[PDB]
Amino acid sequence: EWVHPQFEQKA
Amino acid sequence: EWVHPQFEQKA
Amino acid sequence: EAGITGTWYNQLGSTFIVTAGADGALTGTYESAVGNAESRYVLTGRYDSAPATDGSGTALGWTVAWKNNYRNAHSATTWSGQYVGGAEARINTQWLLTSGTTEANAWKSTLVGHDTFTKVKP
Amino acid sequence: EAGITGTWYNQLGSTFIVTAGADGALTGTYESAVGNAESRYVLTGRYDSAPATDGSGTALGWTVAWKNNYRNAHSATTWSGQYVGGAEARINTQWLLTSGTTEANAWKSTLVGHDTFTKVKP
Repeated sequence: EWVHPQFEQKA
Repeated sequence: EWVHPQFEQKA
Repeated sequence: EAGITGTWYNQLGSTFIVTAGADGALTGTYESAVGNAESRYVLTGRYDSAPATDGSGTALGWTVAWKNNYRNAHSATTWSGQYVGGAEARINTQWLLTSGTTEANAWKSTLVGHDTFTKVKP
Repeated sequence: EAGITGTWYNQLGSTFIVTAGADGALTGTYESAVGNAESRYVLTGRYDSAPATDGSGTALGWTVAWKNNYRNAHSATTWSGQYVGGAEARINTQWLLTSGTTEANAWKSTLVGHDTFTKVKP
């Protein structure tokens, strides 16, 4: 599920 | 597209 | 005197019907602009039952959880605002709509907006 | 003297690097926890360049629009808050993230949240 770039974490 | 019940309108 | 009991309409066509109890209780129903039984939800809140007498508004707030006997949107909205009496009485509010999320989706859990309610439909 | 120029970290892995100009400008970059070129965005805002001297924090705000040369999330966040100096300096903020929406989807346009930034990683 897409996470907005403000909150995105490394895979 | 799904509109949350707070905001849903008559068609 | 309190002016709050009754039917209020926002600018989108939603309708709420509330009783302002002598003890500070708000109880009633909120109905989306669709207007049917599946569109109606329980409303519960509180208000200042002894407001200032200096022309200030009456502070209040309420919550609707978006589950009824027909549907469940796994979410709840709170409206915070004040009642402003006079010739065209209004309840001016800001709202927070929180949806149940996983921890990873919590960033998108809470929306914010505003509503103005009047005693007459827009 | 302002204490604001430099590198700030929030509690979830993002990093911003800002310069606080003599004129009240904030200019810099905001980088998500991913930490790559794709993850860096322009930051622009303002701060009070002559704060009170009574122990009060320094008011500020900034915006990031979530477009760079690699990606576009069709949205922008504003952070509103204050810098609090001393032994472990902090910037305490609340944010609003607005996404571009159709009028029908405007109800879901604006998320709200908060961030605390420090000069040392969590």
